[PDB]
Amino acid sequence: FYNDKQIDVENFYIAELPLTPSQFEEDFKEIHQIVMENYSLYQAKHLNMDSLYQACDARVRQAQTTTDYGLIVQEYISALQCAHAITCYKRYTANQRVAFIEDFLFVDKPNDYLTEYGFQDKDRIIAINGLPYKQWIEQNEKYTEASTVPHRRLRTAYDAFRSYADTLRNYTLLRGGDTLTVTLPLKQRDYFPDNEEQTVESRILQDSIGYLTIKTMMNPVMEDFKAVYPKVKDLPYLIIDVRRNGGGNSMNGVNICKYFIREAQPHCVSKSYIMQPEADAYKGKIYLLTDTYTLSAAESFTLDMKESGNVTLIGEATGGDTGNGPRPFCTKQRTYFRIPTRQPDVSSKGFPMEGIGIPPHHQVSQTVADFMKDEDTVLNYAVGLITE
Repeated sequence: FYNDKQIDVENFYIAELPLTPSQFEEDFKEIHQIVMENYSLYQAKHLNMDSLYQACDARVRQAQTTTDYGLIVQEYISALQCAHAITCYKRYTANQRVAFIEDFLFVDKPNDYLTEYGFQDKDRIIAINGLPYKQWIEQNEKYTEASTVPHRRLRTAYDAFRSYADTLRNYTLLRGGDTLTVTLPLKQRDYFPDNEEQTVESRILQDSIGYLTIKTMMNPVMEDFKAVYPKVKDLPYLIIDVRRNGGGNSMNGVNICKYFIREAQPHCVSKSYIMQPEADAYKGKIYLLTDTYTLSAAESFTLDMKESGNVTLIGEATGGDTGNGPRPFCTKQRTYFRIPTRQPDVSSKGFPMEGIGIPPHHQVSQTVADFMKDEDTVLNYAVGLITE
């Protein structure tokens, strides 16, 4: 039982960890003790903790630099197989969106930095550092924290342009039938501006169908939501998009859900909270677009929406972790990490709250053919259902 408030963390590059090599093994032993005493999911996951600890400890005993050490810690934490069992390390980055569509990897709208190095929209990444991209993904999943195989693959694909250690990366690209190679520096995250983009947007498709994108559950989502919701609230159909929503604040998910339900319902993560429909709750037909990326607060939202009976889900199964109460911990030598501490739970309808994506009502996948034409398969599907 955690009486104390959550500690602040420090975020380091692994090349710059404050501890010395003589301290590596003591530190790792403390990380493992903390995990065994506090991580709530390893028993239910049937993890072989004995073998994991020993494999990592053997490596820690041979580690010479803080980069060597930090990579082992990254692998250890990732081996806990939970989207919210994570390290706090910083990553070198090109701050770039990718598309991972039918198991192919594409540059999705190169930012100005990528444009400086000659990347083009929809360039297909064939290889990374000379390794065929599928092999690269499989070899890098060991550094990725995830509860499900699809999400682990997606997060790793989405790391094509970032690294805990690497400050340079090579790409082999397919561009209109030609193959080429490009070398790109990976920069500190503070090289790029923060996003001041809207968290929520809305527009009207075909005069009668509202479209509302909820990109995060972090503040200021409620203010952006309340500013744009009135544009669509009186339309007979509404498509809500959480495909790019990786979480934030679960209570913001609750606040938004109350606009889209018709009767009282307990919140899946905290069932003592009875969600009552807002006075200005929406009375039309609702569709919710989901993806493997959808996670955490966005997944508790998705689950509440699904279980309401008032929302049709379209897309891919979600990422597979509503949260389970992650908390930060710190070793005596300032190694910081976060792990869930809440026991495994199920929804009111028996759905496990971690370890499996929420299935949609209509499973629909983005295609490469549509991607090349800037067509959104899942959105087009939802519009089609409405127009039947």
